[PDB]
Amino acid sequence: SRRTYTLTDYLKSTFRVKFYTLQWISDHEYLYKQENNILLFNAEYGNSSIFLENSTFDELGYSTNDYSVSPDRQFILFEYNYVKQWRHSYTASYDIYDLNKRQLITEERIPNNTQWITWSPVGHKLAYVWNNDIYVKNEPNLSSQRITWTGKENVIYNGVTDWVYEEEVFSAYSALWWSPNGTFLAYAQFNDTEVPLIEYSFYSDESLQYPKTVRIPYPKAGAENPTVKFFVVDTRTLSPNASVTSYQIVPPASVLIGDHYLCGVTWVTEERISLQWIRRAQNYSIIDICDYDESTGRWISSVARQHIEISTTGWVGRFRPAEPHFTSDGNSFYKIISNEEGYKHICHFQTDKSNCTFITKGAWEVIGIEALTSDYLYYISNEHKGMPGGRNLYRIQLNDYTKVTCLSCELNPERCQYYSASFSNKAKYYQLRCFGPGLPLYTLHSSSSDKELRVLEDNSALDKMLQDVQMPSKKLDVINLHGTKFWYQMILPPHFDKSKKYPLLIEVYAGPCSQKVDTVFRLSWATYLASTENIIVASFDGRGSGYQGDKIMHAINRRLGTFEVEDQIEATRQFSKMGFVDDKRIAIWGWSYGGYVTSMVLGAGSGVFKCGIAVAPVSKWEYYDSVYTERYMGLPTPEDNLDYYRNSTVMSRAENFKQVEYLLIHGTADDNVHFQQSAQLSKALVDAGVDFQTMWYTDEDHGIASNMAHQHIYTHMSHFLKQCFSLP
Amino acid sequence: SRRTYTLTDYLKSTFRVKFYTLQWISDHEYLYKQENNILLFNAEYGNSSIFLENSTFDELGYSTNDYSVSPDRQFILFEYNYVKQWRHSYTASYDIYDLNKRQLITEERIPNNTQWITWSPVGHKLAYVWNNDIYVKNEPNLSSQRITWTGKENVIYNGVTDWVYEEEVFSAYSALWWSPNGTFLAYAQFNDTEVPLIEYSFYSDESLQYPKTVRIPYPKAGAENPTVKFFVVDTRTLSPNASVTSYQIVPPASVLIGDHYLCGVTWVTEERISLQWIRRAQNYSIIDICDYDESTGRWISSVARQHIEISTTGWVGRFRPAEPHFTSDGNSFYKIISNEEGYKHICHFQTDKSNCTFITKGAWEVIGIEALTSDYLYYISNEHKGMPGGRNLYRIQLNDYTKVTCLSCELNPERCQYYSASFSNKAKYYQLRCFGPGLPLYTLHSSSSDKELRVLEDNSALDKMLQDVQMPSKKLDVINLHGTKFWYQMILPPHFDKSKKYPLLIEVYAGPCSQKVDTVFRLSWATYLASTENIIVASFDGRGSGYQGDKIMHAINRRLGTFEVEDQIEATRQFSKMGFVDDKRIAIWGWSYGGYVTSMVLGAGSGVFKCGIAVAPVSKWEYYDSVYTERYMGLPTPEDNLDYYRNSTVMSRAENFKQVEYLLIHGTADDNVHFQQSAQLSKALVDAGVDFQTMWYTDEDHGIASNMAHQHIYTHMSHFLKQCFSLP
Ligand SMILES: *[C@@H]1O[C@H](CO)[C@@H](O[C@@H]2O[C@H](CO)[C@@H](O[C@@H]3O[C@H](CO)[C@@H](O)[C@H](O)[C@@H]3O)[C@H](O)[C@H]2NC(C)=O)[C@H](O)[C@H]1NC(C)=O
Ligand SMILES: *[C@@H]1O[C@H](CO)[C@@H](O[C@@H]2O[C@H](CO)[C@@H](O)[C@H](O)[C@H]2NC(C)=O)[C@H](O)[C@H]1NC(C)=O
Ligand SMILES: *[C@@H]1O[C@H](CO)[C@@H](O[C@@H]2O[C@H](CO)[C@@H](O)[C@H](O)[C@H]2NC(C)=O)[C@H](O)[C@H]1NC(C)=O
Ligand SMILES: *[C@@H]1O[C@H](CO)[C@@H](O[C@@H]2O[C@H](CO)[C@@H](O)[C@H](O)[C@H]2NC(C)=O)[C@H](O)[C@H]1NC(C)=O
Ligand SMILES: *[B]([O])([O])[C]1[C][C][C]N1C(=O)[C]1[C][C][C][N]1
Ligand SMILES: *[B]([O])([O])[C]1[C][C][C]N1C(=O)[C]1[C][C][C][N]1
Ligand SMILES: *[C@@H]1O[C@H](CO)[C@@H](O)[C@H](O)[C@H]1NC(C)=O
Ligand SMILES: *[C@@H]1O[C@H](CO)[C@@H](O)[C@H](O)[C@H]1NC(C)=O
Ligand SMILES: *[C@@H]1O[C@H](CO)[C@@H](O)[C@H](O)[C@H]1NC(C)=O
Ligand SMILES: *[C@@H]1O[C@H](CO)[C@@H](O)[C@H](O)[C@H]1NC(C)=O
Ligand SMILES: *[C@@H]1O[C@H](CO)[C@@H](O)[C@H](O)[C@H]1NC(C)=O
Ligand SMILES: *[C@@H]1O[C@H](CO)[C@@H](O)[C@H](O)[C@H]1NC(C)=O
Ligand SMILES: *[C@@H]1O[C@H](CO)[C@@H](O)[C@H](O)[C@H]1NC(C)=O
Ligand SMILES: *[C@@H]1O[C@H](CO)[C@@H](O)[C@H](O)[C@H]1NC(C)=O
Repeated sequence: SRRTYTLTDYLKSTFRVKFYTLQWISDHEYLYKQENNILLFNAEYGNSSIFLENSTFDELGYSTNDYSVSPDRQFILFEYNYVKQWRHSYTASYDIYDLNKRQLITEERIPNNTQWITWSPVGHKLAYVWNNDIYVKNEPNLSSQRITWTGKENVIYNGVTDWVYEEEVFSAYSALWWSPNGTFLAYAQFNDTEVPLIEYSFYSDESLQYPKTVRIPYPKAGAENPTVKFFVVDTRTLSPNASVTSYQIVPPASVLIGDHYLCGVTWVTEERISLQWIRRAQNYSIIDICDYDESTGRWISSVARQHIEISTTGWVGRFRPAEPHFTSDGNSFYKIISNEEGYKHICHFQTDKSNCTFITKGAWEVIGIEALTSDYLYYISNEHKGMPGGRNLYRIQLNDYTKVTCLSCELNPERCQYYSASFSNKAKYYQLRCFGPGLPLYTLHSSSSDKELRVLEDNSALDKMLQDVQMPSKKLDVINLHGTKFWYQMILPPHFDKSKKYPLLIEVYAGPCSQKVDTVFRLSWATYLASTENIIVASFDGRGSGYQGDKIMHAINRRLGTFEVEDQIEATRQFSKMGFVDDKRIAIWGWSYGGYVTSMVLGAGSGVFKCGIAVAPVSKWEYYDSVYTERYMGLPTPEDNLDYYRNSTVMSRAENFKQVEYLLIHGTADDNVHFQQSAQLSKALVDAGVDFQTMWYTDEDHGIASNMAHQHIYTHMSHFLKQCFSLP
Repeated sequence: SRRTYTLTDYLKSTFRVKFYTLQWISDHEYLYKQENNILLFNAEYGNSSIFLENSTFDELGYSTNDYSVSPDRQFILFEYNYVKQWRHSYTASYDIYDLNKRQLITEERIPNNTQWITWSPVGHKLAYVWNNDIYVKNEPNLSSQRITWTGKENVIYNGVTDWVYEEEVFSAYSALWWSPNGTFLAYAQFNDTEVPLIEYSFYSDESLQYPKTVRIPYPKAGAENPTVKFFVVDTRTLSPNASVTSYQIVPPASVLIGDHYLCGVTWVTEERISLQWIRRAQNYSIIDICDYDESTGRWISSVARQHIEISTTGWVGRFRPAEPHFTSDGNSFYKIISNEEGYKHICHFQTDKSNCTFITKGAWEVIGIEALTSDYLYYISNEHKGMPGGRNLYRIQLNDYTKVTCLSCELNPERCQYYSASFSNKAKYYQLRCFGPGLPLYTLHSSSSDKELRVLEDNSALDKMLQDVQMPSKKLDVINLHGTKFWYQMILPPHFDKSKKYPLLIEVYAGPCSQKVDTVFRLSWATYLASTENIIVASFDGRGSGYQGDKIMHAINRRLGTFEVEDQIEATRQFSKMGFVDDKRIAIWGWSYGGYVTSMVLGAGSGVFKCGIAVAPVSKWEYYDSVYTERYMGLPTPEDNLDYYRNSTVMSRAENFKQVEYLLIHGTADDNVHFQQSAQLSKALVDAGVDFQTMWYTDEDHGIASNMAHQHIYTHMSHFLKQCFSLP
């Protein structure tokens, strides 16, 4: 026990944190890949059975990265040849295996380079996208029926999102929604025709004699956006000799006026579908409940069935309006919206009415709704011990909003304060995933009596390994800024000697609705800095952050680069007042927004920080995509918010950099925050005669996650830091 | 005390170095720009007379960047809105100014964005290229007649060269040649249709929302090269309602068998032109002398007026074959070719015979021919004192080659060992230009009396300021390697105490036919490193370098990255063994070819150098343009020399980089040595797990010459170099 958590321990993950992944296929049974073989687990008893032996897994092409079984358990889908694209997107090859015949389907296979594929809700239909067009396979071995013909690379998307909807509006590649019983298949169609193209070089493998130019339809603040169309297809008439039967649903008049987005799709019943649209502005979204008319095939909507959500201080929801949770009969629904006091809370809605009733209230927020039986409502919130960085499972009794109980609060009060859950089909069971403050813990529960049932994964192996290495200690706490109570966290080195003055590192994100202060357990770069380098690392959630109410979160509305930056400075000061902090050796580092924030801090000329590192940071908001940017800044026009766009650019503070040591990093293949941003920033600094450091990473993207790149960037930021702090 | 040459001194050019630029315009007169007036000096006596008062430039309203007066002296050409392109190309706006009526022509003006323009050799005709098409204009007040219609950006070039031709064949953008009396206008056409495109990003100004992508047809090793065609236009029939009368001259069959290049054009008489072509391989060139047949308009070529030049030991010429110099009647010409001992001397050719007579011989070389009257032939060679790093003007007698005078050797033996000259028309007078080792001295001479009419400029001023400053000393000497003596130079700090031990910095280029060791006076970065940082900065010309015969020059033929790199390490070793050298602190740096060698050396794992810096280096020969690369390496095919193409890349030595401190720099808008080269090297290094330093420069090209960039890079390099040498 005379060794520490080294840099290599971090980069090689020599300390394995185990998890437990399962899939609910019934209301009490779940699948679990063990020793390379799926097993069916019976939640009620704990007894399992082989659902698919390993061996049967014959490295088809490469490796079986993912599998999905049809709902009737007659077939299982195998995914191989996975080729990542953006953040959620990717292509792959797919095999379908017959669990009856126990053979592999060989006639009529799924196309190579498939973009998205999915079993229908019931039975074993399949819907999939390929070359931006949709295809429906009722039966596996049979042929597939093409549903669209407009698909075109980089221009028209049927069933899958383009770059901006994938990154900022759905957070997923898919834009396909089967009806509850497989009758209808809904999809979105995207048109990127007038969206400008972002282009950059991809050098590829050393042997390529000429670099390639990657081209992506990418709308930057204020530029032409992709347009959208929604379609509902009746798969009943899908026939090789038949036209396709589909109805196009348009947005209510209030959104249809100017530019807009489609932010959500939720089937209520085989004949009732809920669409949620939001305006480009984003301080006005609306739910439109549409019902099928059996006599015309049309899908009708109406005023009685529309619900408008707006914001006067900013944008709707956290990163999009929260999703509606309908009751089985679909006549009412539950959904999180801001308070009269700005706290996110569950309101109960009537499908054909306009008034709603909150069933939760308090100086805390509801993170999300987890399940909804005819009796209870299961959700997750940060109310416990009033700390916003905590997560717990609650169950509220629908006939008495007073009868609210906490299922995770007391299970392991010290080790578990941050949870997420996975409910079984009817909410008879759930798995409780504890991500911290102690080692992660996975357990299974019965909804009937709320009994421990059993433990799925306690990371007892990890714990064993750690008590033979000097780990850092992390403490959460509050500090006061301009009246408001704010949270912070410090990763303190081992053998904490208060008489000693320790160099301090601020690890910062600080983007709207962000939260860098929580109880999640993490084995990170800071672990190594605290443990081995004896550097205290801290984080602060100030104005603009989230899960604390709109007042705090909407604070930076239309003025990014201001309060959240200042607040980091103001808080580091207090941190420097303390005695174990060597106020003459403090740095600040951050990625993406945090790389932006960090850069603004250094150019602030507060003389508080000695140095900082910015990795793939936003430098000028007119360079970032438009869905995100415009949500917090409006349009860059002098008739709107041009002035605050122009003065929140890191380049505007170039001269102050003459006062600190700056390390600038970016991947030449960043498709998210373009390399342009840092190229433009370093050019402004050269032009201001400022000296600094840079580190470009050839062909790496926003995550600089290739193995060698990952190792190298961290190894590099550590040398820069030990030099900024003159450490051995 | 006393002042030392500071970094700022080097960066802001605080110490100016005057010169004397003149434009001969007759056998005894020349133009000079002084105080912004254009004086017309008379060589014979020295008396001058205003030609255009600086009163005119003030009235034009635009910043005159250059001018050109018509040979008949009736008009003057004003250049403005100069926009640099590649190394020699640029576009610009032009105004013609009628001297006589001291008015400015405004009718039938010259197009903005003109790409090249030139007065006829006699009279006041003009020819210029606009949008890759050629235009002739007989009168400044008249309309111009179009000559070509095929002109097309990035595809067809008429009158000017495409990218590779500019950079590697003509070291010029022009591709047109008037005849002596201006009867003909000969031009070359370039077809880049199949030449691949190098593409990269140009971020430009901070306000440009989307980066643009630059595209240039650039042939890389072995790719498809542009094709060429030559035409001679009989400008006598140019009328608005008449066709262009033109004949096309094709190369001799021995060159047409495969890919070739046109590498030279020389008018001999109004009815005789000399074309010089060379096979794509470049160890076979031929000169075709064509005479105009007055009865048909064709230009006839004959086997008797042809002359072949080959190289069995490598390529021909230095960077191309030497141009021929014809007698006034074209019955013979003189030219520089290699003698039997591998030494470049002047051979005298009879236009219609095949054997030639050398008129100079010895273990030194002729640099180039400067002039030729029926009696004498003036030239420059490094014969004097037997040092290839010096140059002198010599005169040899055509009816007796034993009679050769050195017109410059003895004018200032200690101040002047590096000359060049500019002769008046008919070689009657000539300006001599001394570049070192002393301060630059421009004098004027009579070719007959061999008397120095007067000093045009002696930098008497600079010499003053340079006494109140601690300038370093520059020593030149020799050392032996594998049996041959190779020159080297050192810039010793002031108060250089042979006793003490100083850090050594090797400064390298070491490209084929290169010369780093000479006697030219240079106020530089090294002058700062030696003067203020007391660092010795040495250079060495080993195998591969030139001006010392083909054996030394062709030693690296087809094996770039071998002998030259190996010799920069042997020399350093001998240097380390001189006692005033502190082997615990030796470094190496170079730009371009020198960044390559610098990288190859660092990667040799010879443990001699502590650290090194590479600026815009070639890293893999298959990435560099085809003309240059191939000339010394042949084709990258396994049949040809592909095996040496691979073991000579810099990424193949990546492991050895873990033993040294490295700094890789490249300008992202580099169109010569593409940024791809360092992106690939950096990637190979990230992949090897090698730690190193990187610095990109946004939108800077191969020179990284913009005002602020220039400063930033030398500042940045010094800081890095100083920590490596542990200097405070
Ligand atoms: C327009 O042309 C006239 C030429 O007649 C220019 O006048 C000359 O201006 C220069 C500029 O300094 C004077 O030279 C100076 O000489 C002294 C020597 O004592 C030296 O100390 C200075 O450093 C500088 O070199 C020169 O005497 C003067 N000559 C005349 C005839 O007045 C005038 O400057 C031009 N105007 C513009 C806008 O360039
Ligand atoms: C994608 O959107 C573009 C609009 O930018 C559509 O193109 C226009 O289509 C109309 C109707 O055919 C034409 O009259 C216009 O000339 C088109 N303008 C442009 C910019 O091309 C295009 O039809 C849409 N594609 C799909 C499949 O909806
Ligand atoms: C952009 O300009 C605005 C307008 O002045 C800045 O806002 C002011 O910031 C100072 C901070 O010293 C405050 O005292 C004022 O109350 C602010 N006024 C307004 C209009 O809110 C803003 O800070 C600038 N943004 C950046 C990135 O510096
Ligand atoms: C590339 O490979 C060639 C072939 O082996 C190298 O040439 C030999 O190099 C060794 C050691 O440097 C010498 O002792 C031999 O005499 C050389 N013989 C040959 C075949 O030329 C060459 O040095 C290598 N160069 C590079 C760039 O790696
Ligand atoms: B970074 O913070 O991840 C980057 C720049 C700021 C916004 N951003 C994004 O990637 C956003 C936030 C999450 C969806 N896109
Ligand atoms: B650099 O050394 O100037 C670069 C890489 C090697 C070739 N090169 C050039 O710029 C060439 C050499 C001469 C014509 N351009
Ligand atoms: C398959 O499962 C058995 C136990 O059920 C196990 O012993 C065997 O090693 C597994 N094969 C592999 C390596 O996946
Ligand atoms: C567990 O055993 C019960 C009978 O005791 C059976 O009904 C159930 O299907 C089993 N579950 C599995 C898949 O092991
Ligand atoms: C559909 O049309 C195709 C045309 O080739 C035909 O082969 C098929 O029999 C038709 N299906 C029916 C039975 O309607
Ligand atoms: C929504 O934003 C627009 C401009 O961004 C503004 O004109 C409008 O008043 C806003 N509406 C609300 C609810 O504040
Ligand atoms: C220079 O002097 C010569 C001879 O005296 C004379 O012919 C000529 O006109 C003069 N030129 C100038 C500069 O005016
Ligand atoms: C250029 O070359 C292409 C063939 O590569 C040819 O088709 C084209 O006509 C040429 N253009 C001219 C003007 O000769
Ligand atoms: C040239 O042709 C034009 C009409 O095309 C005519 O008006 C003009 O007179 C002609 N000029 C000459 C050169 O005779
Ligand atoms: C010129 O080079 C080629 C290969 O590139 C070679 O075969 C040929 O012999 C060379 N010329 C001579 C005369 O050496």
